[PDB]
Amino acid sequence: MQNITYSWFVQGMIKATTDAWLKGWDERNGGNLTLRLDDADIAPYHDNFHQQPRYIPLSQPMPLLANTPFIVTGSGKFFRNVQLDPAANLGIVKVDSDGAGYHILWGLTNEAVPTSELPAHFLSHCERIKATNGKDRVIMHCHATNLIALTYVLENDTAVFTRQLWEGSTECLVVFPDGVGILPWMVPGTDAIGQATAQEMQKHSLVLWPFHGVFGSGPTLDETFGLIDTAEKSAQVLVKVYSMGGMKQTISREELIALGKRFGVTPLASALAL
Amino acid sequence: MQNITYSWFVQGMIKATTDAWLKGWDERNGGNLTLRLDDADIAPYHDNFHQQPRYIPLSQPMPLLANTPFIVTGSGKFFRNVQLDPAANLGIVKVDSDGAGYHILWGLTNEAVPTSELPAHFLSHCERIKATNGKDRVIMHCHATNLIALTYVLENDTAVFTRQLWEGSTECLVVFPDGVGILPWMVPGTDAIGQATAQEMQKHSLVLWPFHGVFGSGPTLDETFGLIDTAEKSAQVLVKVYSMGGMKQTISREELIALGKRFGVTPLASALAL
Amino acid sequence: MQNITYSWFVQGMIKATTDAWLKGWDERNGGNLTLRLDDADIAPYHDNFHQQPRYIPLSQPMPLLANTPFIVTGSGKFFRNVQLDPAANLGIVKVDSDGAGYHILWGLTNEAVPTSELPAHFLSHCERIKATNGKDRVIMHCHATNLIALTYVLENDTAVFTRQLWEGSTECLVVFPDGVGILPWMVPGTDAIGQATAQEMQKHSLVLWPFHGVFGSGPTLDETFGLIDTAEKSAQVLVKVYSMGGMKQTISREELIALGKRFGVTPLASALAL
Amino acid sequence: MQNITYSWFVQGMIKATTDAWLKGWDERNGGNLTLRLDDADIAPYHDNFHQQPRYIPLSQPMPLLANTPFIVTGSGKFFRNVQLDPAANLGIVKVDSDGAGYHILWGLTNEAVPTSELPAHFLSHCERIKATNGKDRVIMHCHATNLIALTYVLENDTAVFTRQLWEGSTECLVVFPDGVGILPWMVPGTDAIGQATAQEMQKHSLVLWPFHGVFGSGPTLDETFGLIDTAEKSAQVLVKVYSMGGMKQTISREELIALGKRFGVTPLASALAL
Amino acid sequence: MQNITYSWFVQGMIKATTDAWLKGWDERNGGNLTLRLDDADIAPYHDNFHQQPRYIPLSQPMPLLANTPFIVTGSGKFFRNVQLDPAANLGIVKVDSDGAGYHILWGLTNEAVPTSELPAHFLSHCERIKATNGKDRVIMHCHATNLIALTYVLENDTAVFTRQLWEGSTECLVVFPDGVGILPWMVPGTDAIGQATAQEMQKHSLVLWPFHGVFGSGPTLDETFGLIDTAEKSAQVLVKVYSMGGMKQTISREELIALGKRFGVTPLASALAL
Amino acid sequence: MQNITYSWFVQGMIKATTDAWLKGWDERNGGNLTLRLDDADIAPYHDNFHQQPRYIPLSQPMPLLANTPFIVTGSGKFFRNVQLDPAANLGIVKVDSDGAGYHILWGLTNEAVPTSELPAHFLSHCERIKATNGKDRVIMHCHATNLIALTYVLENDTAVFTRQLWEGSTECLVVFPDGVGILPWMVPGTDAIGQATAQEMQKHSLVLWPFHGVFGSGPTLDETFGLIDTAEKSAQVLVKVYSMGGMKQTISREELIALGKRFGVTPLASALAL
Amino acid sequence: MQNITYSWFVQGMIKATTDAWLKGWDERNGGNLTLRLDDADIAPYHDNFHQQPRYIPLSQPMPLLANTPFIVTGSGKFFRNVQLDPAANLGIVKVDSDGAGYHILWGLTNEAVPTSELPAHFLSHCERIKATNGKDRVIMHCHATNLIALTYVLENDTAVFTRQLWEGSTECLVVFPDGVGILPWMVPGTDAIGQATAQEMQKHSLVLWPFHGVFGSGPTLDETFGLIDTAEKSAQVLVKVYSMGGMKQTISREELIALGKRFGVTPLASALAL
Ligand SMILES: [Zn+2]
Ligand SMILES: [Zn+2]
Ligand SMILES: [Zn+2]
Ligand SMILES: [Zn+2]
Ligand SMILES: [Zn+2]
Ligand SMILES: [Zn+2]
Ligand SMILES: [Zn+2]
Repeated sequence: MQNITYSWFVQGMIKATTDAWLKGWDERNGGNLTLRLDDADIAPYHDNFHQQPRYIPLSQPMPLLANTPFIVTGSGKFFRNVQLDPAANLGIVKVDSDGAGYHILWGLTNEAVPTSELPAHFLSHCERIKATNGKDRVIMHCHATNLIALTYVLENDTAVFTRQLWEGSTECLVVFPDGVGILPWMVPGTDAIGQATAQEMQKHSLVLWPFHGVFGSGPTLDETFGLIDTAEKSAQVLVKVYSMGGMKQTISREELIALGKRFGVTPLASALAL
Repeated sequence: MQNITYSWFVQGMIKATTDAWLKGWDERNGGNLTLRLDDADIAPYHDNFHQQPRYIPLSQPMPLLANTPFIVTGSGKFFRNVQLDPAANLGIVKVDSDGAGYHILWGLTNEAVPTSELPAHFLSHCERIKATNGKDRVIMHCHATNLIALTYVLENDTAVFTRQLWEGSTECLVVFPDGVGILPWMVPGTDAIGQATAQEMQKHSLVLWPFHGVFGSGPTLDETFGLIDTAEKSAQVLVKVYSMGGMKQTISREELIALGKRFGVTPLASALAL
Repeated sequence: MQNITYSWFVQGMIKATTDAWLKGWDERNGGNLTLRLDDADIAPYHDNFHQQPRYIPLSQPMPLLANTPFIVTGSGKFFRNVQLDPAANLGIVKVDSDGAGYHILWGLTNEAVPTSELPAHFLSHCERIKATNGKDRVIMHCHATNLIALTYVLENDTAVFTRQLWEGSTECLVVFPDGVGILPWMVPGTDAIGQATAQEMQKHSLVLWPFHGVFGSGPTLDETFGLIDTAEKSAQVLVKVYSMGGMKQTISREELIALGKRFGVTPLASALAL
Repeated sequence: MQNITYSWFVQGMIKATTDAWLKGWDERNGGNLTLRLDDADIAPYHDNFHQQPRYIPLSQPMPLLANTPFIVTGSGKFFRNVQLDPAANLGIVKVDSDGAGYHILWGLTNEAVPTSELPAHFLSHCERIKATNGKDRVIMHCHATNLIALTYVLENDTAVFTRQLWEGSTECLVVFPDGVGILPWMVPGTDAIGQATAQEMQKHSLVLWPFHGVFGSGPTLDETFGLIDTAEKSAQVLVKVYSMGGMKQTISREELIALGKRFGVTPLASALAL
Repeated sequence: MQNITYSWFVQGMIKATTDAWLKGWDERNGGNLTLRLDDADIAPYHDNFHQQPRYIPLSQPMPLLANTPFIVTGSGKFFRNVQLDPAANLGIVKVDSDGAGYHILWGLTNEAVPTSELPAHFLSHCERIKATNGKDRVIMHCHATNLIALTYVLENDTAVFTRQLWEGSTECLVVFPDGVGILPWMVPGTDAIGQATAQEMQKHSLVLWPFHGVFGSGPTLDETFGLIDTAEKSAQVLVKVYSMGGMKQTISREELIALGKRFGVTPLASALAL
Repeated sequence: MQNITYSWFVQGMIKATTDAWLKGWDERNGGNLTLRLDDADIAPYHDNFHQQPRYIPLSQPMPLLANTPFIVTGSGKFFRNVQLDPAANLGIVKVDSDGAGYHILWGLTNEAVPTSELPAHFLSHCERIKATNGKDRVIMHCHATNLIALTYVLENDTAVFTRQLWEGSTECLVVFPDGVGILPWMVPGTDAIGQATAQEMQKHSLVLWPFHGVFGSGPTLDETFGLIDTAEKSAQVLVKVYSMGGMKQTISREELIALGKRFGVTPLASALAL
Repeated sequence: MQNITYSWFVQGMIKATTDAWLKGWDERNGGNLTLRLDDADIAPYHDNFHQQPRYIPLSQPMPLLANTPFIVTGSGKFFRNVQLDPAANLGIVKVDSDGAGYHILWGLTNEAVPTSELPAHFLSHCERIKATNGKDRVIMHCHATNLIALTYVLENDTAVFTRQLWEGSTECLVVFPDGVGILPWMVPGTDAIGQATAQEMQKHSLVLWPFHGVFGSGPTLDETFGLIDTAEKSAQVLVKVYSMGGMKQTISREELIALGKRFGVTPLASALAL
């Protein structure tokens, strides 16, 4: 069989992390990415797996993810280095029969282990799975520059932040009509911040971590990266506007509503109501 | 036998200088990089060494560095060109038995010499070796754009500056808990500034040269580049924030303290006190 | 004999124009580059020359440039494409024995011609040849973004502007101690702007064209590009500083003097007595 | 971004050709090497590819190789020089959608073309792909000195030759249990010899060209070089033995059979029968 | 602490295998090397060990080697590749408290395991330890070219072979006065061939495996390599002599005896008696 | 302008003489090498030339070599040292306008002179220039080991020897279809041997000096070295074959003819009608 | 003051022993080298000398060597290791005021002593000093492979052996016209062999020790190594010839006489009247 590093998902992971690194969203080891795969995706590469896969317990039972394989970025790993050493920076893990832990089937060579925001990722995956009926398969976290900067000047309010981002680029309301969830600052790499994020994932495909980064969910690598890139693009436009003195004009609520009606999507009411 | 140009350290140097260039931190020949190697690293390449190495007396003798080899960037060399002609822009030097000078074993072709800031590097290498018990092996200087810009608007005070950078990105306190040392502006290339920088290196892994650049130390090329990139990323976020009118909210002291405990690290007290 | 496209000068031209494009200094067909070569440089490529070199009369004869060959960028050509087809975008021309005109020995295919500014370039090359005793060999014009932006906010005075750029990065005084000449806005492409620029070139290696771009001169492609890149980097830093409210501190007048002293260079006096 | 000259496959090619050169198996431009890559291998280096790849019609269409990339040695190129200028001596080619020809994406500078024996390589690649179910990726030809010398004193018979080589070193039967195919002398570079070699490749991983050289196939550069080196080592031992008067004792058939069972491998029956 | 790859023993292993590869004694994965270390040698590098060392049972109990650490070459590994990837090709193993098996403390990355002639090495180590009172610490196997060739024309007799080798170079009797043991051909990588070799190791520091290679033991890496190199050198001289028609004259028994007396060593009686 | 030592011709000279030394063809001061350059080659290195070029009168004037520059090996110089000090062992000479003598423009330090055979070389360069219409630029003499050995066992006849070498490696007829000229043994260093060699050069690119060495001519350093290396490789194969008892089979007379036909070359007729 | 490790003589010693190791002439610790220096040579490094030089009483006083300094190889040292640690393998010794003993001024660390044969060397140095009017300064002993092999097949007679070696390569008669002295086999390290060798040194610059090695003397390291290399090259050619059945043709007695006359040297008469 073909080498697993040449698979669609491994190549996709390389592409997403590499593009993110070039965007300037992932300095050092900042950010992480997890993709939910199907048994059939990895079945072809059984001969590539470690002969004695490492098992690592899971922070809290996640029955819904039992026997579910994921390709993930490693803890403390650089998005910049993914492209040339995939196995060292990426790993394929599989939650066991009862979601108690997982085995590292491939990659994460040299005692490496999955990302430290993993308990956060799995929790959000579970919620996005129910919220989107199994359609969302990607959870991506990165340090989107402008989005971060905005968390220091905009009221950390979901409705307020969502509305500004919708205003920052015409298609934002269409790309993320459910809005963006904003959590209060919280210590990272914790079951706690993972819980809260997962809770926001029930209501939004996008979640902001003030003074830190963004969390996005989507059906595919491109759609997810695209989701984040759209919000960051709006944020980038907003940063320039604010820096110039603020909005002289912008998209009106009636207009935002008309936009929603046209693309047959229903905008977060609270944000829409401003 | 493989050419030394294909060794891990030559490739590493190419990578670091190339990335910093693409970042826009090294216009013209600004910046420099020195990496401490082990004789075992260069032993395979005896055949690539200059038959009669050019000797270069070291201003201040550095016995601590005796018989130690380094790969360094050249004087008057462009980071942008390193990838194009490694031997012309890089050089491997070895400090003699009593650290009175060094021989250029490889590179630095057409009578080129090491970075003029080399002695300053050596001083800091010595202080970092003692401070980290020989773990640190890299000294990197570059003109990180936003970090530079901030030295014109923030109080050139170690505690204040460190506190703002910690605030600029959640990860900063964990990446550089020892904070950032800020020297007063000084004529570059002098023994004075090298002395003062080395002084600061005793307390910090990061040192700022107002209206000029940054100085970083770390165990590997990636960790040091990563260290600088993290600080520069925070600085970039701060520049946007300040440009928008300043912080409305930020990470709290108590939060910064919690962060410190969560990652088993002790934050520069003076910076926390703020 | 390798193809001329592989020659150091054709490759250097590609590198410079490409780097400039990647910098954002050469949108559309903005900018141009001319490099003075020696006959020995192009001698080995007689096989690559055009059988019937085309001839073009020089409006104003350049006697001091008699029999002098140059590699130049074409008129209407995009810096971005130079790398996609060197011969189509670049051309090697040789002024005849009496400086009456030149022959297009290579490149400039499809009947393309040198930059319509070749005559202005020639005028400055002359002034620089005299000013540097034949060391300067390059004239480069590009639309350096931040330098342009600053011409809308800073006094368009050689002394004031020079002072700011020196302050924007420690190395600037050392790189261009003669300062930067600032002409008043003028219609591009006129013998007047060419004459005025040439006049400024007698005193400065860098000349600014308000609301338009920069003009630089130097001994090699890297040095000239490096010169411009250094000024643009300082400008970039200044734009951020001004955007944040202005300098809280900067390099003192006395410090700049010390810097000059140390590197054995004499700074434009006017810039230090504002 | 790292230059493709530093990729694992370019370095691998440099290593193999350099080692064979040092072995004395590749005088002048004798010998050639082709390695089948995956699009994922060259995908990171899009920026190093020729803007408008030169297309080269393939004599015999090879649909099995459609859209497949290879790194190959050039025609008229010296193995000894590969390490000195990779781009000049090596080239990356990609077979078009229907295997009618290929485009040269990188290398083979100054209008150089792939080894003239390329079509022969492609034929064998096809037979080895089928024979090993896509495991083999390398086809290497060189003038192994002792193997050549033996073709003048040993009966040019597959069974006989294989038996002697197995006897020349204990490890041989385990390294090449399928034996060595011996073709009759044939004019090189012909479609005839490429056809016959490919034929033999269906049964053996090693093929001898009397009074000329050896042809080997394997999964990786090292395994193929290693395969050839093993046969050549045995041949070298045999040359010394014959030169001393011949074998007094040797490995027995029954012993060769035991060896075969011990390592779970089935020896070419005809060779064992002897 | 210092990285283990920079230790004396790791560097020694690299040197021995590399020199052996250059000698032409180790094609492909031919040959193996094991060195007995002391706890104190590796104690300094505890932090380099795998966090979960792999355990592998031992073919047969070896109590005498309980808690004994060794640095060994991996199975199927190339001597040629040791120099640039030590951890992948070398491994540090430690026999457990009762010599039942060992843990792979360092190296042998990527599911690699110790050499296949390991049960042979340990058995010979045990015998050489008692035979030399713990002074011998190295066991080296390689495919010494001429020694191999001679096993096909010389009577595979210890006394006979030993005598010819003594005759092949004056100092051979002084280097290996105990002679060379010659086993009958035997299937390799077996407990059997390991037993027989160990038995010969009781009487000799050198053991020949007809049509395969040599096995040597000594106090250090250099002394052992030197031992083998001396025998191979004599063998090389013998091959040329035989090829020229045989000995016209040689060292006499009286002379060999006098030689033994002078260097105060007692020559194998049987071999001496011829 | 880089130093001349880095020029392609000085580097080529180092490469050729070093490779030859590593081959065992140039013990002590055996052998010499001269390369005909073009003025454009050395023109760019006017700075590296000797202020007062030394002049040496040519016993016999070479009018056809007027104003022709060559890089040559020095008299009494060791090929092995060329790499340790190019200027000391190599020299660039230029014959004057009337071919009366030459000026030592570079190298040949400490009053060293060109090979005492420069005049013989010049004589052959002349004959080769005429024979190849100015393409051949190199004359190389070395002590090719096997070629020398064969002159003691094969008939020293151009046709017989040529036939054997063609047979020793398939490519030989194609590389040197004009065959190899064999002179009778003669005292080296005499105008007689130079005259006779030059005479053979009119017909062959390769000339043998029985019990001494080989003389080769070609367009570039690599081609000439390659030419010699090819003949020596065939010779090497022949030595082994003869040592084993002679050819049992070989390339037939008809096959050699076919080979010639295929590569569009006409083989020395005498060599095919023995 | 420069370091002695980079002195011409220390580097020369490294180069000679290293080249000899690469030649395969110095397996294990076989061979030795001593070079006679002038005080002017080592004087500049007095600062590197052992503060309290170790004295060594010499077997028998050698007034001719009074106050004479030598750089020598150590006892039991490997030629292969000299390049790795010069000070450990080499030593500079100076003969006292009355040739009674010497002081180890430099090197020979960790209690190492000069080659066990220093006195035999000294003995020959004396004879060569007288024989060549103080021109010879080097005594070198190594195990030249082919020369050794020939001592088993050629009559160990000075005249007969000398004639064959002269015949093996045209320049041998010119290089060593006084021929090669052949001693009968003798126990190495005895006063007798040293005496006998010295006696032969009065008449020859080259002495053979049957079934052991060669002994050479010359003015410089290169000339001496070159002398031995020339003889070994001839021997190498002879071994091939004899292996092919013997000389069919060779250099005639008359031709050898003409060669001698031509280069103004008088060949050992006995060798030319067999
Ligand atoms: Zn994060
Ligand atoms: Zn700087
Ligand atoms: Zn413009
Ligand atoms: Zn071939
Ligand atoms: Zn083996
Ligand atoms: Zn010669
Ligand atoms: Zn000896």
